[PDB]
Amino acid sequence: NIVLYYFDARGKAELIRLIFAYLGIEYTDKRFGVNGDAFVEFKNFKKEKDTPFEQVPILQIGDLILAQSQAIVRYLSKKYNICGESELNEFYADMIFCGVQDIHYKFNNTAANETTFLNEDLPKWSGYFEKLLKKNHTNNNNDKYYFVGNNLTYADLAVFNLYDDIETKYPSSLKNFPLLKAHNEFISNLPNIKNYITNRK
Amino acid sequence: NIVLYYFDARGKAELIRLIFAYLGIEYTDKRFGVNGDAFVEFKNFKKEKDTPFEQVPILQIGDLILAQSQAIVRYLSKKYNICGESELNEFYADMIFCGVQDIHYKFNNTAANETTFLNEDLPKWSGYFEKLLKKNHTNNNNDKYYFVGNNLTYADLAVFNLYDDIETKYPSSLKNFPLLKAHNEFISNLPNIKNYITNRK
Amino acid sequence: NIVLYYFDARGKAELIRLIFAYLGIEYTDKRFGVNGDAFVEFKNFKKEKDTPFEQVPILQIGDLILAQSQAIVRYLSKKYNICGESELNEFYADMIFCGVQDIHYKFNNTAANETTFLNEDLPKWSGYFEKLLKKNHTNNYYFVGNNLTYADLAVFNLYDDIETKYPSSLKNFPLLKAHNEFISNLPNIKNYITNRK
Amino acid sequence: NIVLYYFDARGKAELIRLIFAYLGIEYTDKRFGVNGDAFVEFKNFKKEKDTPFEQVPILQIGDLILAQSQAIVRYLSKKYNICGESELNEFYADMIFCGVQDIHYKFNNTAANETTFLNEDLPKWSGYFEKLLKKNHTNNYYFVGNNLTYADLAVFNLYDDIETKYPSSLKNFPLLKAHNEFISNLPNIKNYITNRK
Ligand SMILES: N[C@@H](CCC(=O)N[C@@H](CSSC[C@H](NC(=O)CC[C@H](N)C(=O)O)C(=O)NCC(=O)O)C(=O)NCC(=O)O)C(=O)O
Ligand SMILES: N[C@@H](CCC(=O)N[C@@H](CSSC[C@H](NC(=O)CC[C@H](N)C(=O)O)C(=O)NCC(=O)O)C(=O)NCC(=O)O)C(=O)O
Ligand SMILES: N[C@@H](CCC(=O)N[C@@H](CSSC[C@H](NC(=O)CC[C@H](N)C(=O)O)C(=O)NCC(=O)O)C(=O)NCC(=O)O)C(=O)O
Ligand SMILES: N[C@@H](CCC(=O)N[C@@H](CSSC[C@H](NC(=O)CC[C@H](N)C(=O)O)C(=O)NCC(=O)O)C(=O)NCC(=O)O)C(=O)O
Repeated sequence: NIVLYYFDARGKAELIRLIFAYLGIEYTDKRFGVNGDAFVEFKNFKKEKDTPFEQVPILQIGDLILAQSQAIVRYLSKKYNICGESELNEFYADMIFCGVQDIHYKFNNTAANETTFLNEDLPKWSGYFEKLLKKNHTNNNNDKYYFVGNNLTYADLAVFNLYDDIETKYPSSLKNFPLLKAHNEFISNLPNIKNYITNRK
Repeated sequence: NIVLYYFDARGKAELIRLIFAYLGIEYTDKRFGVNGDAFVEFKNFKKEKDTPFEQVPILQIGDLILAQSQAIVRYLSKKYNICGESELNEFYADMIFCGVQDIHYKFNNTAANETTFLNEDLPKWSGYFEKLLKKNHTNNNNDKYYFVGNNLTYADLAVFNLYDDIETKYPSSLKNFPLLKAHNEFISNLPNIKNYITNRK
Repeated sequence: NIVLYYFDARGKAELIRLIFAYLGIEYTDKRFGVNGDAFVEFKNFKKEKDTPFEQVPILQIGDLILAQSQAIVRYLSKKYNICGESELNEFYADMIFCGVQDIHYKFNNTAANETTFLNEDLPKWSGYFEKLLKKNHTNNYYFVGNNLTYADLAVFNLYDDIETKYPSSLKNFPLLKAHNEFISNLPNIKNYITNRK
Repeated sequence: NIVLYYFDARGKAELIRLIFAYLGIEYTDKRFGVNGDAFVEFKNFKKEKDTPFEQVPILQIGDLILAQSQAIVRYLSKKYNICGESELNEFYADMIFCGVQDIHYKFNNTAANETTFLNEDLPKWSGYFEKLLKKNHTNNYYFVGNNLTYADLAVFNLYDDIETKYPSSLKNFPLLKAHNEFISNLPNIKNYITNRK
């Protein structure tokens, strides 16, 4: 019953694919442009499906059409208990995801200006996450890194996906941030996540 | 106990100011640069307050420091019952807010390219909201326009603030969208919102 | 007879108005939305005037329509001898103006009081122009050769634009501040600036 | 002896490589990160070579360092007579290249298969260049005068870049498609293209 529609790219779909992998949820991963014309296939999709904003990702669960990648993430995270276990932890997971969006946007919008990115913004943002993880030190041992409380949240997956994307371009980016480094390794090594990354294009 | 910190601008704070107005919540509206050097005042702020990402808005409630405008909105909307009354309506309010962010971003990032904005993106996005409101037609009379369910949500305020900002620059923007037009008028005329807009710089 | 058409703003028209000031050329400064707005006026403009890209600035000289601010700037500079007096200096003038468009764009899109702009981009680009000025002498203050180029008026416009938002931006850049002062006091530009709104 | 330094990409180097092809000038095409990467190499470059803005492309001729792609393009075009043979044609060539940078930027930042780009910007700008071509004759295919300018090679580069992502972009623009074909078949460019990766 579940179909995720996106272009043939990680981008705005990949966090949702990571959540379904973590959760072991079966779905069809529909990708426009894998073979044919992405724009033609997308245009033909918009004809057949009622989308609210003529954008993807779209997640269809039975007859229910959901749009807006962040809103899908939040909905799924709430339904499947990866959103934090207190009103404050839920807020913190959301705050951290929102910060991931700021720096992921900068990464995505270059990086033609890469020295400023490489020397100023990326280190600075990395330090912000390093400090957030330090604050949660505190639930551990064991091991257990999480951004928020004592259990995985979508904020863990989002920060993983951010630095997974960054490391593809800039391999040494986590050398100066050992907590953030340990976090990324911890997440990448979760059975369902490791499995998914192995299978992935 | 509540202080909102931002620059002397509407921008990323204004939806939070609209929510506190709607809710009748007392707070201090702290604005950097009202008199002095905004950057100096902001730099001095970051020295005195522990911010997660060295950005504003920051909302301080007692000793609790909250960052990330969307996350603050969502937290406040949940605590004060303006987030929708079903798991699906909560998702829809979030989806609509996320769409508002897409078009508000386009508006904010010009609009040096204004004919494409004016003739393509803005009408198209306006039509998306017009259609969402049509879908909710349906809870009414009475009157009651809402995007989501039978009661106000932050999505109503966000869409109001989006078109309030747009109308300042482009007064006739809602002429072809009468539902969206009726919605904006309905929100602007809510006692606490009308009051706030009257008082506003 | 010469008409410059733009919106009511400095923007992509300002350097052209500065060259007209410097050279003491008389022209009509048509600004949309006085008047106003804007808009509408601009949509009427496009129906009346045959622009190549439906953009402004437009510089009309008699019947002749010129578009593209940087092309307009180059054309005026070559005609009125503020483009360098060697092939190499004409290139350096050009190169320098292309550098200006680089940080000017960052300044225009760095909103607002972005720390990275103030602590990384702005200091770095300021260092570039300081270094370029240093290379051509502590004054012989000219970026290129030993007379004014449109590159001087471009760097002046840049830091003037910046300064309005970030006072004391030229503090750690002695040749650059001195260049900025030199240019602002040339009588024609001094006058243009006092009378500008 | 001539070395063009850039990253391993078309980007802001491509039009320069196209002019070198067209004029049959021999040069070394140094691309960072073959090799590789990237990076590192580029940080080493900047320590070794005295660049004015710590950016590439850099074109070195003997000892002489040239930066800023558009300044490099103009300088080559003026030296090798592909910049127009009148003051007005030199301006139109320039104006047209400035128009190219406008939609090229939109194409480069419109990610990806943006509908507004395909239904609004691209058709509109294509209309502009069609109109410009029409104005200069159905071939006399040249944007400016009656010989090749760097403006022809700029419009060729643009639509070539586009075409790789959006096949059939030139369908409703007969002079523009014919111009694109004319240019792609000039022997020097035909050859450059087959051998390009
Ligand atoms: N990280 C990815 C790349 C980024 C990416 O996903 N790019 C997209 C386009 S933007 S993704 C497409 C875009 N969607 C949105 O922008 C959705 C915005 C909303 N706020 C949300 O988060 O859901 C959209 O639908 N726009 C349609 C329109 O505007 O007409 C793509 O098509 N890549 C494939 C390729 O190039 O082959 C990767 O490295 O693989
Ligand atoms: N709509 C507003 C204008 C937009 C605006 O708010 N601009 C801000 C700057 S961006 S707002 C300042 C920015 N914050 C953010 O970008 C927060 C991003 C996060 N994703 C969130 O949503 O909270 C920030 O803190 N950055 C600091 C840094 O980067 O160093 C401003 O300073 N205006 C006042 C003026 O010009 O006088 C208006 O019309 O009045
Ligand atoms: N930085 C300036 C502001 C920038 C500015 O000039 N803003 C313009 C918008 S872009 S200026 C208008 C724009 N032109 C261009 O973008 C010209 C680009 C070309 N490549 C060139 O360089 O000439 C244009 O014609 N648009 C095409 C379209 O609308 O379809 C404006 O209207 N300002 C007043 C206001 O806010 O009301 C300042 O300090 O005031
Ligand atoms: N559209 C192209 C890609 C664009 C491109 O060339 N990308 C570059 C980045 S910008 S090219 C590198 C950039 N130069 C510039 O931005 C030069 C701007 C100047 N105004 C001019 O025009 O010359 C620069 O030097 N940067 C300054 C810094 O890093 O600090 C690159 O490295 N690509 C390969 C890759 O992805 O690895 C394509 O089709 O391949």
